[PDB]
Amino acid sequence: QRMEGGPAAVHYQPASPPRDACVYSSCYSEENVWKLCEYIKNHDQYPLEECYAVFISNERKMIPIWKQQARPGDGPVIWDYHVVLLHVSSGGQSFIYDLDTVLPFPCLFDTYVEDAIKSDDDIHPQFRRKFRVICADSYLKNFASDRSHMKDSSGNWREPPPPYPCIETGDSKMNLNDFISMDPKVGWGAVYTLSEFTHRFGS
Repeated sequence: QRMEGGPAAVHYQPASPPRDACVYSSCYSEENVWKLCEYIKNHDQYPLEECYAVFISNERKMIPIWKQQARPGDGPVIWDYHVVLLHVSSGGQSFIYDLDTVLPFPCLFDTYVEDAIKSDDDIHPQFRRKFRVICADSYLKNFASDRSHMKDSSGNWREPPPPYPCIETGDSKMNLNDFISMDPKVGWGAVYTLSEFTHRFGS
C-alpha cells in the first residue's frame, strides 16, 4: 500500500463543456485553448487566474506528444508546437484540457505528464520539450493570430481554418511566434524546462 499524499479534488467539476461540445479545429490548438479560456471567463464557475495556456515547443520546433488522436497507438505525433489548457484547482491539484488527446478530457496533470509527455531523459536532445506558461487573463488580452502561418505561398489553406473571425487585439494582429518561441527574453508568461514544469504544477 502507498498513500498518494495535499487535498485531491476527487469531486472536481470540469471548467469546460464535454469534449464533443467544444469549439475544435485540427492544427489550431492555440485557438482551441483560447476559446476554452473565453468560455471560462464568461462562465461564473472558476476564476480566470487559476487557468493557464501552455505552449509546448523547442528551438527546432520538433516535439513528440503521445496519446494524440491524429496518431492512435503507442507512437508519438511530432508537432512544431502544441497548446493545452492547465487548471490549477484551489487545493493545488492540476488538470490538463487537451482536445487532441485520447486520454480523458479533462485529465489529472501527473497522468497526462506520465502518458502524453514522458521523461526527456532518454529522448534525443533535439526533440526535448520546453513549456511557456501564460495566465489565461494575459492570453485573452495579448494573443493575436491572422492565420498567415497556415497559408502556402500561393495563398491556399494547409488545413481548413476555424469557423469564426481571426483573433486580434488593439496592439497586434499577429504575435503567434512570441508564444511558440521558448526564448525567455521574448513574449508573456514564464518558460520552463520539463523538470521545472512537472515540479511547479505536479503533486
